[PDB]
Amino acid sequence: FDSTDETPASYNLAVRRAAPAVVNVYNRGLNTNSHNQLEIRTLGSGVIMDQRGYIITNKHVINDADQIIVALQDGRVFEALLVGSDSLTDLAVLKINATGGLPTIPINARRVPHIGDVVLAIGNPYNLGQTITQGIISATGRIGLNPTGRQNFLQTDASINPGNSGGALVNSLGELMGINTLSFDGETPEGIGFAIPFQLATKIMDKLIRDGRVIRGYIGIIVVNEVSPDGPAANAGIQVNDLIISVDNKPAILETMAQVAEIRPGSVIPVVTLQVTIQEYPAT
Amino acid sequence: DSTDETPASYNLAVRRAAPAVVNVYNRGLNNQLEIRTLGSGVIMDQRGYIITNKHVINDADQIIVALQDGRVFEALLVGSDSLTDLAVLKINATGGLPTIPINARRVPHIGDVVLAIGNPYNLGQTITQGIISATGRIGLNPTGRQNFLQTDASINPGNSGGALVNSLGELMGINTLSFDKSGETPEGIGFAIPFQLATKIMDKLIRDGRVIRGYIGIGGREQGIVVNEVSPDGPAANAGIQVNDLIISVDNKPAISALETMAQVAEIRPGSVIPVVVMRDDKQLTLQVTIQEYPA
Amino acid sequence: ETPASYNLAVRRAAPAVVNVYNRGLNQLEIRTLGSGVIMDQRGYIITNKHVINDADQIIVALQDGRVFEALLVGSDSLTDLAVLKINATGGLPTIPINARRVPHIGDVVLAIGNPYNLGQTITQGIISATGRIGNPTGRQNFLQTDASINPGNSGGALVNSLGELMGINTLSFDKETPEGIGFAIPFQLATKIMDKLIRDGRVIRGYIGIGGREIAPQLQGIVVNEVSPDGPAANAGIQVNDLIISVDNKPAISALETMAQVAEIRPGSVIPVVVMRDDKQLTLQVTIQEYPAT
Repeated sequence: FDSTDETPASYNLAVRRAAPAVVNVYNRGLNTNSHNQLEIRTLGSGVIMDQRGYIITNKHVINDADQIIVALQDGRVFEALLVGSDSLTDLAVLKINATGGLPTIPINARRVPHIGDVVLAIGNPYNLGQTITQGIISATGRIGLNPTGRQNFLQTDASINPGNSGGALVNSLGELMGINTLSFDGETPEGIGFAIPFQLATKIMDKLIRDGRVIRGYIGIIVVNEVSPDGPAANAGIQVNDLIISVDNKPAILETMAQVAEIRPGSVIPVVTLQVTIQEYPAT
Repeated sequence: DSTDETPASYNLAVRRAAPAVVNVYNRGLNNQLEIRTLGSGVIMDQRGYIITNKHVINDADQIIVALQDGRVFEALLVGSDSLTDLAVLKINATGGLPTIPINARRVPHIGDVVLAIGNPYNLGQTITQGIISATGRIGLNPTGRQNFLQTDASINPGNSGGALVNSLGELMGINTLSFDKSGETPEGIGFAIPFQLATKIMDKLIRDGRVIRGYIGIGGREQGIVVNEVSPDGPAANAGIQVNDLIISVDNKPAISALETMAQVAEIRPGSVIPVVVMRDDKQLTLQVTIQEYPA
Repeated sequence: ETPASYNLAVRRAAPAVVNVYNRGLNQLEIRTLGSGVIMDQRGYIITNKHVINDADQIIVALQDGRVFEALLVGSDSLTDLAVLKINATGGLPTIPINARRVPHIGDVVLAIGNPYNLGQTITQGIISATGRIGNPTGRQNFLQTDASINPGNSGGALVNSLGELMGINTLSFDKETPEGIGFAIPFQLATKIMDKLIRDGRVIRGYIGIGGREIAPQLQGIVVNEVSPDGPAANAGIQVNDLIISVDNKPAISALETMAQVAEIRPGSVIPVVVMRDDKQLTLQVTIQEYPAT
């Protein structure tokens, strides 16, 4: 046989498209226990989401950093500014100030990820250097390890390790599917990892870039059991034991809270007819 | 503009097969039903016959079965086979059921892409991907001639009794065992019961409340097969076979390997009369033995 | 309608991957086992050195049933490679090899070996990275892969979907439990070392006695950090902190590229070496030695 003319099956195309835009993130801290030497306390990855130099990573990668270093595959190194974070989704946004343009992750807003889709994880596991691993989408809408939390996760069996956090999960076309965030863990679980779906990542990134934080609408309270003191809920004369069937002209069928969360603070909305003005929820 | 291109996917396989893979819940009283174990199962036919692993349903006071579509049933145990670790369940369903695509013509090849479908850690239905790594594996234990398919598709607690399928959604096997022994954390080594073998065991369980195999009362090692032990009052004992004599062939089939022979004896229906050539004192003798059913 | 499959690569390459057994008398007990690859018809086999170290007897078993006693042709601990030789009256399967093929990150690969002595196993993954060190020796230059690798895969093949040899599975990252991080020796390096081992019984390497590292972009070249005492470099008067700009009439652009060039130089050769000391170009003459024994 002669295989010189033949062509090896490969996802190199997806790699050439996406990899240049995935970065190594280093959380550096002053060792105040010793002699203030600068040490890496956490490392992870990030994704360059647009030419202006806005980068997505996990909040847990950059927590407690005294300094955040971003390294590109082309060799460039930057001090990164923390634009904002959001602990509810474990997302964070960084900004780098490169004069020269920079590569961006391919993003197809119309693409719907499907269970069974081939995916590639791109990150800096154990600081070995950028590493590409292959798996499939194993499941969708998972919510992750922690019970509830109102989180929607893609599950994947692409091998994921400390250092992958904040990095890209893409398909065979190089399109961003999600941000790798979490590995499931007497046995040791094999091939169970979680990513924030890209639709959600882009949504939170835009909010963080705009307000420096994620502003969520708040009600202050489907049967009611507790009404927050002096909250938008308490107002409009809402009662303990009160019952609600509709909100903002929608069926009260978790779904309600995701709906209210997007609602801008200041807007007024009828319920049961009690009239409530939505206000900003303070997470701290 | 990748916008008009098509992503590599195994979604097709998932759509065909996944609806037919179920969550199996083992309840044990202590007046309240409590999950003592959980695993997966595959709907084989429209009747509502389901395949799972025995270890999953062992000592279950009540067996609940849950479908991806939302329906929940209480299953009854048709039968279970200790050797192959298989068990069959029955649920009385209305409006019919989804079933696992089966192709008896399909010969699994090493290198074929496969998907494992199951309920790892009760997370919910999970799909993982790998290939067929080998076939005919004895598994973790040399004994038992398991004839497992080996795969590097990720298998975890909760995958037991669940389906392994190819890129066409066709059942390749039943996920059963993971390699966990050294220290060393083994990576990508799991075992499935091949679908052909799994079908046979099922039918024999639906027909009889058990699996009937041929017994010949012999314990031997590997050309010929030495007889280390001769089960007392067994088929071979009655035939007068002695310890330390070499067996050349059984039922007109040469005994090159001990594993293949013990597989052949199981197949022979109890009561069958067969030839058994042996070498004793450098002599050849063809005895006549009557097969009996393998003791409980 | 045919299932997606890499069986072709399996049917092409797997026959040429053998089970390798290292035995010693604690009579003969198996002290280690791994895999190996049949490279050419003459019966030369490649494997890792750490698989066949301190073997009283080396057994090689093929997938077609044949079993041989292997002769140890040579080994090289710097690259952890070793060559076996078996004598077969019948023809031998050989590993498919394409010298022109350039491995790319993202290429689908199969690992073929004998993990835990279960029998020949095939696992699937991709090429995760290239040019990976480890190992400060800087003499291994691994391909990284996520095809499941376990004890027993060592010495076995990493091939692409065409059955073409990509590399020799050598290492598993062990530093929680790391998942999907294994390393293989690239076939180009494997072949180079094989032919050398077969030819000389060992890998004959030139040596200058210097610990050096290229700088980031001042003249470019290799900075001398250490100077092995009584080594060729020390004798010729090279010092720590001078910059090597040329070695044997070739530009010193890359520490790795130069180190590969020094290795090719026959011991005893007297070569020009141009360095930078105090912004002055100096030309020193070193006599190459053979690389020190492990």
